[PDB]
Amino acid sequence: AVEERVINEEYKIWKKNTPFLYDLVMTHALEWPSLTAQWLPDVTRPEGKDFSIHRLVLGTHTSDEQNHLVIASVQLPNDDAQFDASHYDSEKGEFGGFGSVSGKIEIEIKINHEGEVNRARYMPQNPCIIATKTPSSDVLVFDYTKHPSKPDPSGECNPDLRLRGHQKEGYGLSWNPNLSGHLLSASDDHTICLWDISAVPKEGKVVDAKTIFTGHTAVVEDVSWHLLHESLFGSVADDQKLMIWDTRSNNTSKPSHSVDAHTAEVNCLSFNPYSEFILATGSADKTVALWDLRNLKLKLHSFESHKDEIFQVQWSPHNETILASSGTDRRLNVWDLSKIGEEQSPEDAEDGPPELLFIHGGHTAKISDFSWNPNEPWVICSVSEDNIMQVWQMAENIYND
Amino acid sequence: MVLAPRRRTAFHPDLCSQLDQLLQQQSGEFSFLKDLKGRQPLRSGPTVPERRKFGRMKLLQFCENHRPAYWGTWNKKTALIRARDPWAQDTKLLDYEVDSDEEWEEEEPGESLSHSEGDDDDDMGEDEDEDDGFFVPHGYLSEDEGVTEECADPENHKVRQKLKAKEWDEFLAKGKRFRVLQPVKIGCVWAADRDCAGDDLKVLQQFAACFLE
Amino acid sequence: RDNIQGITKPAIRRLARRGGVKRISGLIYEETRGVLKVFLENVIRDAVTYTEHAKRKTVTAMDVVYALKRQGRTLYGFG
Amino acid sequence: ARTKQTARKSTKKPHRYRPGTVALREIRRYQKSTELLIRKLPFQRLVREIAQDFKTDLRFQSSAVMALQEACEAYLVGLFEDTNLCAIHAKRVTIMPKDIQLARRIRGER
Amino acid sequence: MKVITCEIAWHNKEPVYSLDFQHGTAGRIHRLASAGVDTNVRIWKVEKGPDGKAIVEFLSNLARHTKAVNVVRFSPTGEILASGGDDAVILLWKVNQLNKENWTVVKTLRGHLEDVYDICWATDGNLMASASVDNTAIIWDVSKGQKISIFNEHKSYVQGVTWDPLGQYVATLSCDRVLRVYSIQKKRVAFNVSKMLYRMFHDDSMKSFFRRLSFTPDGSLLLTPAGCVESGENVMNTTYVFSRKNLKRPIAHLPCPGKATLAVRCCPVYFELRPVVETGVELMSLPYRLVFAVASEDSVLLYDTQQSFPFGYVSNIHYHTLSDISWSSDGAFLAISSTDGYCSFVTFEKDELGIPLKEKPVLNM
Repeated sequence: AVEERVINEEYKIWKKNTPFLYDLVMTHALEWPSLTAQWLPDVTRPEGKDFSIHRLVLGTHTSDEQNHLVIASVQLPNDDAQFDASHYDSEKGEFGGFGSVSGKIEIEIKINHEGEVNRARYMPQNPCIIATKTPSSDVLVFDYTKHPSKPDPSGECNPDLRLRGHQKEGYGLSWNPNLSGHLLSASDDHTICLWDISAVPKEGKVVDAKTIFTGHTAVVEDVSWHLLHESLFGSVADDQKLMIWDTRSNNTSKPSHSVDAHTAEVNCLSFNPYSEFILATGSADKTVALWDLRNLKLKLHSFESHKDEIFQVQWSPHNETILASSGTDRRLNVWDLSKIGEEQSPEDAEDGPPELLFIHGGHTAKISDFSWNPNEPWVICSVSEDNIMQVWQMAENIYND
Repeated sequence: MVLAPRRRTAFHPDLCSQLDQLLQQQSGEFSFLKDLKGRQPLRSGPTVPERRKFGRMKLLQFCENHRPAYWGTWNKKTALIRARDPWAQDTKLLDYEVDSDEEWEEEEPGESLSHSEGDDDDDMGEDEDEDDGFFVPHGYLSEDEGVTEECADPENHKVRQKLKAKEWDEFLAKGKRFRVLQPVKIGCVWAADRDCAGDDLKVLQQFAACFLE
Repeated sequence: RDNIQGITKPAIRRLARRGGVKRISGLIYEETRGVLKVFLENVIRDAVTYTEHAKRKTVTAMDVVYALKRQGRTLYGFG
Repeated sequence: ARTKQTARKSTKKPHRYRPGTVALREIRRYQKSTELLIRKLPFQRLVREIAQDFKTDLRFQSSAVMALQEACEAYLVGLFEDTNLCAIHAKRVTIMPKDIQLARRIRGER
Repeated sequence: MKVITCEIAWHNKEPVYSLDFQHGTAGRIHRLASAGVDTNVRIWKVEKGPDGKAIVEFLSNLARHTKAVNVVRFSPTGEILASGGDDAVILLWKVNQLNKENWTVVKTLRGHLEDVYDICWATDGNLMASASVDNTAIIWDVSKGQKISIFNEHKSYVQGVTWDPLGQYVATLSCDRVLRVYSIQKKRVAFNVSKMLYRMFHDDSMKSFFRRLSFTPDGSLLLTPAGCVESGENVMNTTYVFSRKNLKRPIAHLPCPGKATLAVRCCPVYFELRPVVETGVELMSLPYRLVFAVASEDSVLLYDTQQSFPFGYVSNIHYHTLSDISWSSDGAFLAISSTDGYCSFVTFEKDELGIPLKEKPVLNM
C-alpha cells in the first residue's frame, strides 16, 4: 500500500499548494465513479444572484447497483462577484474570508441505464438528446427533457432510441456537430457505425446501422466528427494507426488517409474547434501527437510529458492553441502550442517541455474523462475513477502572464 | 439560459472545398507551427489596499475537508511553486501541515442539513379565522365598527375596494421580481421656448395645475 | 392560546438555508422559536403603542413599519 | 481494451460601511422576497397569542401580518448570517445556541 | 439639469430620512447634513466636480442620538444645525477619526413624548417648530429651550410643520387629513383646512413617514403635499397651493398621478420674471418668480411660478421612497434624499433656472 501512501502525500501537498496555482477548485465525491463527463452549453445566471449554474452529463460505473446517467448542476461565483470588498485578514493579510459564499454541485436528473455508461455525449444541435455507450453491443439514446428527474424505481430502463449494429462495447462515440442527428460509435469489434437518428420515425425505437466501417485492423478506440467539415471523421484504434474517414465515399473499408500514428496503440483524438486542419491524437506511448490534415505523413509535434498511457485529449473551446491530455497517470497536463520550440533554462526545463502549461496532480486515481467548460474559460470538469469529480481552473497568472 | 456558440469562426463557403482540395494534394509546404509564432493565436471570450492591486477572488472548495470552502483573494507570491510542477515544496511560505483537521473536530449530531434533507421535507394544513379577523377587508370593517369619525359608508366601501385593488396590483408587481428603474430626467423646459421637444412638453403638461374658483 | 411551537422545524431549516449556514446543531430550534417570540413581542408592542398614540384600533402595515424603524430596522415595500 | 477496477461505493465586529467609495446598487433587497416559508396558520396563531397577551381587541390586518412576517424573516435570516460569521470566526462550522446569543449581542439588541 | 445619484454609503446604506443645506455661506462649496436610521447626522461637503458632477466630500460625523434621526434643519443663518431624532430629542449642533471638522451639541430640547418627524425654523431664526408622533406640534425658543406652546389639537401624528417667512402663520399638517395654521402670537388653530367644496389630504394609510410642507420664501404661497382630489376615478394625488388672501380654499393644486406627494422645498433665491408667452395660468402674479420642488414618493416635480406645468421632472432615481429634498443657498443644487440609503443630487448651471435678482425684495414682517 506504499503507492496509496505516496499518492495521498502528493495529493496533500497539492491541496496545500492549490491556492497558488488554481482559481476555482470544487472537488466533489460522486456516489459512483463516472466513466464520462461533459459540460452542457446552457448556463443559467439568475438575476439578483452572484452564482451561475452550469450542467454536466456524468455516467455512473456501478459494480452491482443500477447505473444512472447523472446530469449534475454546478454553481460558480459570477465574474462581477469575483472582485468585491468583502473583508480583510489581520494575520493572513489577504482580503479573503472563508464564509459561506461557495459553489455547490447538485445532481439534477438521473435516468436508469443498463450497464455502465462508457461515454455519454450530448447532441450539440439539440442539447437534450444524449447518447450513451453501454457494455453491451447496442447504443442507447436518452432525452432528459422527456424523462422524470427521479429515476424509475424499477431496474428496467427505457432508452428513447436503442441503436444497434455492433458486436461489443467501445468507449469511442461522437455526435456530428454540423449534420443534425448523425451519430458515430467506435466499438471494440474493429467496426465503426454511423447512425442517422434524424430520419427515425416518431414511433421508431430501434434503428440499425446505416453505415458500417471495417478499415481498421484492431479495436477502434475513439472517433470524432470534424468540427468544421461535414463528412470527415477520424478514427484511432489499437492497430497503432489513424485513418481519416469520409462518409461521401462509396467504399466503406478504404482508409482515405492511413498513417501509422504511434509506436503504441492510439487511444483518442480531437479536432481543433477553430483550425480545420489540426487534430491531436492521444497514445498509449505517453506521446500526444499533433497532426495537420494538409499532410498526414509527419506529425507536427510529439508532446512528451506523461509517464503512462494517455486516454482523452481535448482541445480548448476558448483558445485554438491550448490542449489538454489525461490518462492512467492521474495527471491532466494542459498543453499549449504558443510555446512550441521555446528556449528554456535547464532549471525551468527540468519540469517538462515548454509546450506544457499546467499539470493537474489533484487526482488520486486515474482520470476517466474530462471536458472544458464551453461558457466559462479554463474551467475543466475532470472525473476520476475514485468517485472524484473536480471542477478546476488555473489562476490567471499562468496563461495571461 | 445562455447557449455557447456552436461555431467559433465565421462560416466560409469555400472552407469545405479548400479542405477537400488540400486533403488530396498532401503537400508538406504548409507548416502550422511556423505561422503560430508570427501571429496572435485565435481566442474566444466567455459566453485597505485597492482591489486592482489584489486580483480577483479565488474559490478553493474541497469535499473531503470539514473546513468550509475558501472564497477569497490570495496574493502570496512564491517562485518555487510553479504550475508546471504543482507538488514542489516551498517551506517558510506555507507550512505543509494540515489545517482543516484543526478547523473541525466536530463529533456532533448536527442534523446533517448539508444536502438531501431540510428541503424535500414539508407539510400542509388548513385553518379558519372568524373570531379574530386577520383580513384587510375584515380588518377595515372591524375598525369602521370600532370608530367611524362620521365618515360616509359608500366612501368607506369605495376606499376598501380601492385598497383591495391596490393590494392585488402590488402583489402582481411583486411577481416581476427585480425591476431596474431607469432614471427619468426631463430638461428645464419653459413655456417661452418653442424649439423644445414635444415629448417632454407633453409629459410635463400632463402635470398641469387645475385652478379652483 | 399556547402555540409557541407553531413555527415548524423546516421553516427554521429554510431560514438558515438562505441565512448562509449549512451546519446547525439540533438543539437550536427552541432558541430560534424563543428569538422569534421575543422579536414578535417587541415589534407588536411598539406597533400597538404607535396605534394607541394614533387614536385607532386596528394595527396596519404603517404602524409596523413605524415600530421597525423605532427598533432600528427597516421594512421595504410597505412604508 | 482498458482494464477496469472494481467500483467503490461512496456517499471585524463592526460592519459599518465607510462613508465613501461604496457603489452598491442592489435591487434584490429592495423588493418583496416572495418566499414566506411559513404557513399562514402558525404565524397567525402566534401573532394572535402575542396580541391577546398584550391588549384585547388589538385586531390586525392581512397587510400588517404580512409585514410582520416579512420583517421577522428578514430579522431571522440576518441573525443566521451573523451566527454564521460568529461561528466561522470561532473556527467551527456548526451553529450552537451560544452562537445565537453572540450574534444577538453583536447586533446590539442584546 | 444634471442628475447625479451619489452611489455612496451615506448611513451604512440604511435609510436617509432628511437632508438640508447651509444657507449662510455664499461660496460654491455647500455643506449638506443628512440623517437616517444609523442614529448619525453626517455632514458633507458638496460641490460641482470638474465635469459638473455633484460629488460629496465627507465633512463630519455627528453622533449623539440614541435612536434614528428623522429630520435635520439648518438655521436660516446656517450656523445652528438642528436634529430631530426618534427619541423626542432635538439637538442643536453648532460648530466649535474620519471627521474633517467638529460639531458639538449646544443644547438638548425635551418637549415631546414620541418620535420627532418635521422641524422648521422661524424667519428670524430665534424660534422653532417640531412635529412629532405624539400628536403635538411644539414651538421652541433656542435662547431658553422650553415648550412655549403645545397645539395638541390633532387626531393623529403630525408629520409636517413650517414657519411663514413673513412671521404670521405656522402651518402644521397631521395624518388626520387636516391642515392647521397657527398664528405666531395668537397660538390658535385659525385655519382648520380639512374639507373642500370630501376630505382633501391622505389618510394614515399612505406609504410615507413625512408630509413635509413649506411656505414659499416670499411668504405668499403655502404648498402642502399629500392631497387627494376627487377628480379622477376616485383619487388624484396632488399638492394644494394656498394663498394668503384665502387659505381656507387653495387657489389651485398640482396633481401628481402615480406616487403621492410628501415633500415641498422652495429654492430660497428669487428669480427675475421670465418673458410672458401667454401660455401659463400664473399660479401667483408677483414681480419675482421662484422655483420649488414637490417630491412625491418616487419622483420630483420642479415647478415654477410663472409656468403652470412643472419645468422639470425627476423620477425612478431611487428604488425606494423619497424622504426629503433641499435647495442650496445659491439655488444650483437639489439634494433629494431617499429611504433606500442613497441621496441623488440635481445640479444646475450658473444662472440656468433664471436670472436671480440683484437685490432680494424684503418681506413685511
